[PDB]
Amino acid sequence: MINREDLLKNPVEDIALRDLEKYSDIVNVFDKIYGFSSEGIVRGSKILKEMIKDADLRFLSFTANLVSTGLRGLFADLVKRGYFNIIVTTGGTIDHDLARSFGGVYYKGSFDIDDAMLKDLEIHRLGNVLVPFESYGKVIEEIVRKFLPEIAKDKKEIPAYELLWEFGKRISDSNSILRAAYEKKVPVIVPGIVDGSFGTNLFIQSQFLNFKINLFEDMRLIKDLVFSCKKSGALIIGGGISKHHTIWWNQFKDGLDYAVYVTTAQEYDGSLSGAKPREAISWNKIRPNAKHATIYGDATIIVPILAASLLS
Amino acid sequence: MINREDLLKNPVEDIALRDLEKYSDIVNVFDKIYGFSSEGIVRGSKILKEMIKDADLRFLSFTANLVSTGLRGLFADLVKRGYFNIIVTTGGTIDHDLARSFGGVYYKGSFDIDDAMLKDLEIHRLGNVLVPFESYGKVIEEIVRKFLPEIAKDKKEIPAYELLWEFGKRISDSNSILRAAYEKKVPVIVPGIVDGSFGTNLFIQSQFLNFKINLFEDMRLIKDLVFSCKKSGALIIGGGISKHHTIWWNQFKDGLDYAVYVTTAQEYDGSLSGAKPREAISWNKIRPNAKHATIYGDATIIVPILAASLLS
Amino acid sequence: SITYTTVGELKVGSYVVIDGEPCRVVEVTKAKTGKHGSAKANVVAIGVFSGAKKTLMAPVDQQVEVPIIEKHIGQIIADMGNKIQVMDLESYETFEIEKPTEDELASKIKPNAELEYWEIMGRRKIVRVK
Amino acid sequence: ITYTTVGELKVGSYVVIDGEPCRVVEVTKAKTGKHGSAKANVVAIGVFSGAKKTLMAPVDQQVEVPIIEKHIGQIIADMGNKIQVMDLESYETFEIEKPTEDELASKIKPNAELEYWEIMGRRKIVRVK
Ligand SMILES: NC(=O)c1ccc[n+]([C@@H]2O[C@H](COP(=O)([O-])OP(=O)(O)OC[C@H]3O[C@@H](n4cnc5c(N)ncnc54)[C@H](O)[C@@H]3O)[C@@H](O)[C@H]2O)c1
Ligand SMILES: NC(=O)c1ccc[n+]([C@@H]2O[C@H](COP(=O)([O-])OP(=O)(O)OC[C@H]3O[C@@H](n4cnc5c(N)ncnc54)[C@H](O)[C@@H]3O)[C@@H](O)[C@H]2O)c1
Repeated sequence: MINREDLLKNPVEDIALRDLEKYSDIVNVFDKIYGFSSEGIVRGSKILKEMIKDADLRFLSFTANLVSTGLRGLFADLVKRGYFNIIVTTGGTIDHDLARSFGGVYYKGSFDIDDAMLKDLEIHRLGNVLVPFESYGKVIEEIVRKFLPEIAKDKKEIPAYELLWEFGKRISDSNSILRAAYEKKVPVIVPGIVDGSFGTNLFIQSQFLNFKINLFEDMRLIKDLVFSCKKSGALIIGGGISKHHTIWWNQFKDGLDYAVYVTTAQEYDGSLSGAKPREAISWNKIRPNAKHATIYGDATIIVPILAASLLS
Repeated sequence: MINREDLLKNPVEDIALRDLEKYSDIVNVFDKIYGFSSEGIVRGSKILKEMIKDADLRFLSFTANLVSTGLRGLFADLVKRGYFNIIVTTGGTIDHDLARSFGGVYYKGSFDIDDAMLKDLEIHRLGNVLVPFESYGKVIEEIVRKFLPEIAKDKKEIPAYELLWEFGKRISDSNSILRAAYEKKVPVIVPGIVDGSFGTNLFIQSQFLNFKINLFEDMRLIKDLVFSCKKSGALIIGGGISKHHTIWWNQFKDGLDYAVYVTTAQEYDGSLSGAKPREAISWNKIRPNAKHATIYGDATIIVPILAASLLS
Repeated sequence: SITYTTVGELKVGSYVVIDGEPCRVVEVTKAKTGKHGSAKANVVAIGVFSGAKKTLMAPVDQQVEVPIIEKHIGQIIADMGNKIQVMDLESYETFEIEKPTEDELASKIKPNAELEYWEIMGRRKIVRVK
Repeated sequence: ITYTTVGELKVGSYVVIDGEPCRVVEVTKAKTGKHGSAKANVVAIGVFSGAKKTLMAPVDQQVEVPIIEKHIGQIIADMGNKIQVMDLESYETFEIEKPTEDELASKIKPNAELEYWEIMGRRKIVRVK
């Protein structure tokens, strides 16, 4: 056999923009090569830089699985340094950030290990990242049981974005996305908030507290920010509800003025996740004269490349 | 210049299980071929049959883009016939089923047609299905405006699944999923209900009505059904929030006893949408001795093959 | 009332307060699990007053409130109408209760009929007549 | 509680949102399409609470307007937190709360002439002479 302490040897390490500083010229390498994704990378890095300059509403929309990687600390850094000022994500992002902010350690694993051996050892596998049982569900359950009674006493019916600030308020991890968002008053819009460990534990405690969520207030906030901004931009990683919701609300201002999409899904199955910028013209969620770019690749490779370019 | 009525020539036509009776033996053809998807089709077909005999809780989980195709009529028929008695889906399923139930006609298009041209002609493109502007946003806005006052007067705070029944109660389309779910009292669980035209219109009318959604009640229903059932099965099409939410709640009963997954997503990017059933054995979300099958392919091809096999 | 127990201690037949109403537990189901947290139970119970099905999922160590039962024995004097007047065998006292509007009860009524009524949390309910 | 439509609202108009009369400070239009009909987002300040309230609705949606019922009066007592006012027309001396605003909390003195508006069942001071 292989014992637990062999598997959980090397924790996943969060990175920051500082780790990418010495590679800030790497886009020049792909510009020279110019193979099939280099145009998307070259145009994406330029669109990102222009978005930081000319867009006062800047979206960071991403799927949950990224937050189990070292990219979690990068997104906290990007929020801390003012690159993005609204987040649209999923309940899985809250689970991972809460678990890793309150002592839950994630460990480097492998795709080629026996998964049945993990269930015996009480380890979740996510990609090739190992999440011990007591590092994920135990932590989120403890945190919600501990802090919700005080939060619910203050406000019995609460928008989801305020609830996430309240939990961001109580985080001390400086690599935490929820902490970074709360420190900067950056709203975290999670329409599917009831999905996951955090949402399930909210529901469990709602049986004992006079506590409710009003997602109509999260809708009101994102609606108000979209209407009252001048230009809007987005870095949209992945597909699903967090991509659609970002694109959906920007339709009320004739679309995102700047957009960079990083995805692996393709278009032939008609999914929203794999829908090209030459798909949102029909849904008029992109301006008639706008700068949009799609890069097909793994986020843990493409995103550090794009983010390093921010320091060029 | 191309004219609108040239493009909106052939409406999308819903099918039902009737149309697949001729092809009820077709799995034998792929069994003989024993192509790469053939084992998943053969095994998935058997699991579906065993699921109907043996599982008292039977999930139908699917992404929204299918409800823009002729498959919408098929899912309504599978519910009316009792093959599945709980649905987990997304906010876009509500949009498409409400739009098409109240006179919104979807038309056959193509993947090529220039999208800037469609924006001029007030047409959305979804895959290769053309959705005229007046067929989608106008219809849903009128329908919510007309019926929410009476619904809100009866119940000022309502579960999402009860809201969808109230709209199913008012539909006359016999190809409608929401109508089928109402007739059978099959709950439709939509954690991300605020994401879409229906949810946006709910929010708009919530400004003028004492009306709120309590998604914690949707949570109680699916939790209660999972705990109180003997065995559970699921046909899961696509990934995203609807797949994860189905799998998440069955974890409380050791996992899904039967499951068939139809998806195009892959695993190398670590997403939930592309996670095999070999994955989620670490998430303790499938039984130690369970019959699960995954088929990779377009749902408009795989699902009619699997559904036809129900009649063999 | 409000005596306190844990969810894991509840079994079928026990009483528990759910959403403010005392309830009789009719089903208990356990989940060992661990991806969402500690071991949990799901109790299904029926409200003593409203008759509605109330459900509660919680960790087995979660604290819940139990109603305190008071099984008194009385007898009816008058009938008049909407309510009926009953006298407790001990602690001489006249009070009024509703017709149990179910059929198995409320069609057993007669003057000087001995009944057994339970008092929980500040309300009473008739059970048997004989 | 007179009525109008959202599209008729402009900056400076008055409208009831969440039950409170509000003064419109921003109106933003959105073109037609996927969401539905043409819509407007109005941003308004609560006259009493001072809170920012927003309403997004189709331009033809019916909304309620409060009626201002402006009056002019004078103060008799001082009473600290509460103030006893005499309406120039019709006497009807009544008690209200001091304006917590900076420019109005100063210039307060016995027999000071003020202008108070009466909207929906609650009065508010605006100026003082
Ligand atoms: N980390 C987890 O697996 C986890 C944990 C708890 C809850 N959840 C829930 O799962 C649900 C899934 O939601 P979703 O659809 O937004 O996310 P998803 O995982 O289903 O991904 C959807 C799309 O994002 C793209 N994508 C994902 N990761 C990518 C990457 N590294 N690089 C490039 N593209 C990538 C894929 O094209 C994929 O088709 C959420 O509701 C979440 O609450 C997930
Ligand atoms: N028709 C639309 O695309 C539409 C319309 C309105 C709202 N929305 C909203 O967008 C969000 C998207 O969430 P989602 O992830 O559930 O939808 P999605 O279309 O992004 O599907 C994601 C995954 O489903 C799978 N999939 C999609 N189509 C498939 C097919 N034909 N065959 C096999 N597999 C397929 C892919 O693996 C894909 O990665 C939802 O919240 C929804 O309410 C979508």
